[PDB]
Amino acid sequence: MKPEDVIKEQCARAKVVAELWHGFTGGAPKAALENLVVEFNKAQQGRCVRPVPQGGYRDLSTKIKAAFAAGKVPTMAQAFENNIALYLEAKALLPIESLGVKLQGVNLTFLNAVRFGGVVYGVPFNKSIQVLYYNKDLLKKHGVPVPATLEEFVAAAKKLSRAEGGPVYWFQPDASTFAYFFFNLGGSYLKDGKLVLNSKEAVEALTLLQNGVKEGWAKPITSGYINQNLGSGPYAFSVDTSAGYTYYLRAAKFDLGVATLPGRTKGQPGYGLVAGTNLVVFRQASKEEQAVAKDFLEFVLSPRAQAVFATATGYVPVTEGALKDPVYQAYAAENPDYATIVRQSRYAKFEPALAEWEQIRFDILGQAIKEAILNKADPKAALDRAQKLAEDLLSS
Ligand SMILES: Nc1nc2c(ncn2[C@@H]2O[C@H](COP(=O)(O)O[C@H]3[C@@H](O)[C@H](n4ccc(=O)[nH]c4=O)O[C@@H]3CO)[C@H]3CC(O)(O)C[C@H]32)c(=O)[nH]1
Repeated sequence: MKPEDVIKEQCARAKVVAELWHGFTGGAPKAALENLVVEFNKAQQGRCVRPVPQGGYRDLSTKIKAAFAAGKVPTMAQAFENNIALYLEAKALLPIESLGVKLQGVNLTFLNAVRFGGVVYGVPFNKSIQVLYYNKDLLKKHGVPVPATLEEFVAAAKKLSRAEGGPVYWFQPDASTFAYFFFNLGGSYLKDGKLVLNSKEAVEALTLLQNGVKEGWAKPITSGYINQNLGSGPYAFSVDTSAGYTYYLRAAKFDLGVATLPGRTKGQPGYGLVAGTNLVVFRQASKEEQAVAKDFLEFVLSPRAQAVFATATGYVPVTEGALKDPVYQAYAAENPDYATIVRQSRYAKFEPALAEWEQIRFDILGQAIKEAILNKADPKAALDRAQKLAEDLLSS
């Protein structure tokens, strides 16, 4: 018997049911959200949340878009800062504090990202940071220290690739990976409020990956997640969401390591991209459903839910109080990778929160990167196209 079966029974016996639409397809992410919900529904009396999966995050935003045209929205859903911008244009979201959820203790990084015109419209739930995943066995084999700087990372990738007869830095040719190299070469997406995809730090960032592929140290992964490709040739490293931690752990036939990101200098770990989502509450929800929502968002923000959620998944705890929880502390004492993910969460950067950003990162920026990496398009001309499409989409 599965936790979504318990939930189906729990809700059928309930006077009020709050739907939560999500983008967890399977794995520990889906199981930790379901378990959370089971625990919550137990302490209720004919109150409940029903998690409704919708596919991936892009399937979710599309089905929420349609949910609006159709007249029927859930109580709650997962949303990136930029999906929040979109829903705010149609006035669809309740301010979280008017519900009376106490947000003191919530990481200010996470809280600032969900705050529009001084007003919070999301609760940070499943917040991820990019880490350096690596092959402990392979680095030990060649007396290669864990790279601390961009410089050391390129030199180490070249040294292990040469030794093993194939490219050891594995990456997806996507906006998220490009974000790592863009940010840690001084790059920023807004210039005096104008979204810029073709700045010289963009060109340098795409060039680096393209030169990496050409020189035989970087491996573009074109089918599935990196952790779904492990075991086909030598793997030394990947820059990837802390939310992949259980999938890497399940897949790796080598000793898995997690480290902070290489940065420009040893003075600081490089910035990681923040991903995963915030929970929003829809205005269309009834008073009753909104009360379940408030109660559920306080449970989710409770140190124990946050400790269990984050240790079951590798997502970053969103509250100071999660780190003082004994369950957190017990997992951290037997597993240093948790403190490494938290340490990396301090050097965090965000993508723009423009309504059009979901579309831009996938269909325009993502495609420019794929042109460059897979079809050997000039980085500058690839991104210059992107800049033009982005501008056309926005003008619209
Ligand atoms: N819709 C929409 N999506 C966005 C936006 N900005 C970024 N992203 C996506 O967020 C993923 C990161 O969010 P995160 O919670 O850190 O990680 C995800 C999964 O990545 C990860 N996972 C799942 C299965 C697996 O085998 N391995 C694994 O690592 O587990 C989590 C739950 O699915 C990127 C990756 C992507 O899925 O290709 C698309 C990217 C946006 O604005 N909108």
